[PDB]
Amino acid sequence: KRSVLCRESLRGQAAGRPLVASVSLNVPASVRY
Amino acid sequence: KRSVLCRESLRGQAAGRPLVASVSLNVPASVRY
Amino acid sequence: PQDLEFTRLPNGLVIASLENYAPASRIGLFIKAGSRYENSNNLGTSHLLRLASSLTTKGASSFKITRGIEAVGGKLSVTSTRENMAYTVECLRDDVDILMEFLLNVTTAPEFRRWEVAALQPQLRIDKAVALQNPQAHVIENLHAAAYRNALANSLYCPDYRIGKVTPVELHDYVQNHFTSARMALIGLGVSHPVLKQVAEQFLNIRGGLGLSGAKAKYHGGEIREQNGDSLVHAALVAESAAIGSAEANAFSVLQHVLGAGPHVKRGSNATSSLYQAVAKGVHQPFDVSAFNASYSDSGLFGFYTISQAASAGDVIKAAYNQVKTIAQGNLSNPDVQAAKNKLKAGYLMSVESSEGFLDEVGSQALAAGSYTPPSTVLQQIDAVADADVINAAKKFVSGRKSMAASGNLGHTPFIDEL
Amino acid sequence: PQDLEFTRLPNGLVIASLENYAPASRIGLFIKAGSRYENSNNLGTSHLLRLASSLTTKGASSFKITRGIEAVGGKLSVTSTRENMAYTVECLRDDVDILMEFLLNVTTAPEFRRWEVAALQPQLRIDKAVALQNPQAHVIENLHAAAYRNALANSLYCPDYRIGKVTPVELHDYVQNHFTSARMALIGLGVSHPVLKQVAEQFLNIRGGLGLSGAKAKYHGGEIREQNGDSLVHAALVAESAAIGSAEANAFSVLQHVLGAGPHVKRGSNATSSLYQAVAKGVHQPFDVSAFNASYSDSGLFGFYTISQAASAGDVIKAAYNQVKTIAQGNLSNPDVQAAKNKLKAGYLMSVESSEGFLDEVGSQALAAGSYTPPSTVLQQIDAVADADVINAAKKFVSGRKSMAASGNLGHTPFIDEL
Repeated sequence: KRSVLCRESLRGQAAGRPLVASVSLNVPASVRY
Repeated sequence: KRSVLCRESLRGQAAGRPLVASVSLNVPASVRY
Repeated sequence: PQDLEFTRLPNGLVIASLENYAPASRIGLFIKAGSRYENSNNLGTSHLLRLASSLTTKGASSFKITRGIEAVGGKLSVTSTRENMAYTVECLRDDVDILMEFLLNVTTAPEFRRWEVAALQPQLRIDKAVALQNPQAHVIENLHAAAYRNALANSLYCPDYRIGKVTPVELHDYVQNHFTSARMALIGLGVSHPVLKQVAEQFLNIRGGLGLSGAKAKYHGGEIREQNGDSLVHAALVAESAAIGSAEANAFSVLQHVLGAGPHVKRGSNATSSLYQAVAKGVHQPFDVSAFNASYSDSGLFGFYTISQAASAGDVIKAAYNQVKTIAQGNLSNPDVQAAKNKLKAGYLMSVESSEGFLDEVGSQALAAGSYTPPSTVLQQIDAVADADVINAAKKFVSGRKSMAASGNLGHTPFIDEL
Repeated sequence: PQDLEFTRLPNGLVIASLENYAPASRIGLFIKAGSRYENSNNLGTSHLLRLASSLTTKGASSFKITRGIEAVGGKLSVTSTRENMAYTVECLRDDVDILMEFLLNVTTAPEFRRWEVAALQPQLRIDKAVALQNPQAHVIENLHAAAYRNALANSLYCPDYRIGKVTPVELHDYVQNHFTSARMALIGLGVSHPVLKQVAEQFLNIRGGLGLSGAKAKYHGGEIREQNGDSLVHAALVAESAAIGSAEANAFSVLQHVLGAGPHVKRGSNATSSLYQAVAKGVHQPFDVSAFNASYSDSGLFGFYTISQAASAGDVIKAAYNQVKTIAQGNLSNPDVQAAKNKLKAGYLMSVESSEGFLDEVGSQALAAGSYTPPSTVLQQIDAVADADVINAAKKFVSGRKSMAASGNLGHTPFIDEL
């Protein structure tokens, strides 16, 4: 968990073709937009 | 868990004054309507 | 022999008493704190309070309190609803005094120790877990939270994310603001009123106005849907009933019964139940369904409950609706209202044919009205309902903002727009 | 040097190729199975499918697969969305062949063995837990299930109750129906098309029509609210966007950007973002907000996303609305549309400035259209948007069925009737 206290917040989702694209890879792993 | 396969089902809630009354007692314990 | 005896004090707490014949006396202090008294920041503190009734208090250590009641074979039940919180106390005629001094400690002298309250915490999960075993509980709960927005949509059971986070100051503050004189009603089933009062006067004089929790009512049509893997699906459909102890309300109650399907016969099917008939005809073999009817101080919820299978969910659900539409189209013959009535009357009487029943009924009334309405009078009121009145109330469900809650495989569960 | 080269076969699977200069080649078979292809009984299956990429298959054992790609330093990514499922495969120029034969087994020869699939199961929880750490995912998910009813309302992560219940015939069935020829599009970033085709022809010829899962779209306004203990609250407000690759859509996108607040500067605040300005003025010091814009084949979702603190939730939420209402009232000057546009255009180009980006863009297009639209053309389309057009679209959010999702302390989060 990372503290979200300041002005820094800049997370909201909206890309061109991909939207909420979840990766699962044999090595790495993640969640994007 | 108790199987609820037959005609027997007869549970639905509606009493006079009390409605969805939950008891916690030092000895016994339960959930009524 | 002697009938009850209410008495409102200067504080505004109510007290009753009935020296009965039989060996068993039962006190019960009903404090007005339901689950509707918590906010977003206070949710789940009644729940914990309910479960902390054996903790150390000012005059009696948790050990004494439990071993004490054991000593004597008593029971201490702490029941609560969305509007009230009955603190029951049973025991033998001769031991009420030992027991009462326990109820008093538990309720006016709670000492929520960081360490003690901390051990409990986990009990909440265990308690929640066992109560959520009956689909009824989570659906019924979900119902309240969708149909209300603010106060009565708070559930009885602590929210998963709050469990360990219910702090001592929280309990201490809830007691302080809600467990007060104006909201309380003593009630004895085998105690002397003269000696009850004395005690009530000596121990129940605490100040605290209403709504330091944030009292207020409001209804809001909404739908909470819980998908599962279970064959069966439960769903509730409910619109604002009439309020508590009001004519409209009463009406609803009577209508409720015209459709209301709580089997009066073991292994028996209802011939009386319209809903059941109607549903039944358009429905499959295995299913079950019942009229739901809730009434609280500042709003109600009336409508029905269903238990179908995956692909019947809709059929049942609509079927039920349609039938309740029928009554609201006006179609309802006199014969059925009178049966209903007599069904209800019978019911209420049986409800109060027990000590525990009576003691609840009495306290209950104490918190609403401020006195005890006798049964007879009660009975008259229900009878006054008009055969039309019923229809009229029913008109209101069909033409009242809908609010539904279902569980199970929801491929075949109508949404708001579906019905 | 050589530009891409699409080719639809008799099966209907597309394939492209670009012999680039640089050392790294990347294939990626995009099959048309998204989350939207599961039913009440099949939910959570793509998820597991996504996580089960390294299991034994007909020609290569889980061990060889993994150890094999490691051997050469390759990566195998298996990415999915609500609509599609890209199976990426990176490696060194020389090793494509060893790698390709891996991609082909994984995708056309999966062997879900009771024992293997079973040990995976628990991975689902671990994966769900790690992606549910970003409020964005649970809200954004909650959004899609509120706003839809049936198909796209299905979430990407397996439902808690389903986890261990994901059975091997499920996986086998899902592959069989959805991982087929008509729904596939090969894409190479450093491979020969001539040799690509041959392979495609030899290994990608399987039959399976669409919608054996239950394809179809539908939008339904609804609200999913998740109470928390966290200071901050996130909520999404969104109305049926325009569909994928259509003019209306495109318009939305441009509009999106006029309000759209994805910082282009580190530690920098937007001057351009209307939403941000308007919100900002009526809002407190700490807060953040941005324009949300989703587009799928048979429906879209446009609106905004907010992150406010407990008491500020509404103020921000309405603020943002009010501002987007302004554009819908007509109030929008030419100077801002052109900026927007250029913002968009610059973004789409940077989106495709990378191998990974390009490869996605291309496959993506192959599942929608059936061919590759070049950038330029793309750029032209976005420019064609009228300054009015934008307004008009906007007019549609304000006058289009609302659908919201929030998380955190919801004392101060407007409901549907609130705004």
